[PDB]
Amino acid sequence: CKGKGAKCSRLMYDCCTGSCRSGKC
Repeated sequence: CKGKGAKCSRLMYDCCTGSCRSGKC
């Protein structure tokens, strides 16, 4: 997954807790 402050994506809620903010977990 991705930690809160990771380069997430709008189409990828890769963060462990769906923390993704359209690109920032």
